[PDB]
Amino acid sequence: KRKRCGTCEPCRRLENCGACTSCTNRRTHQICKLRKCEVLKKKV
DNA sequence: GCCAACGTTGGC
DNA sequence: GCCAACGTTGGC
Ligand SMILES: [Zn+2]
Ligand SMILES: [Zn+2]
Repeated sequence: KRKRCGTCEPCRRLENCGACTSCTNRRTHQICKLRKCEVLKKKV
């Protein structure tokens, strides 16, 4: 697993949105879509 | 042991 | 080609 960059706009966000697939569907095991690190959205 | 969330992949 | 679902790690 890679680590989030910590400094992109999504990484800086503190709150989960509550409304995306991640936030409403905890079965996904994903971070809030608005918080997903821009670096991690690119495949290795 | 809990909890958050990354990597993979099957289903579309 | 995308992404929801699952298995898994890794910080604590
Ligand atoms: Zn969200
Ligand atoms: Zn980031």
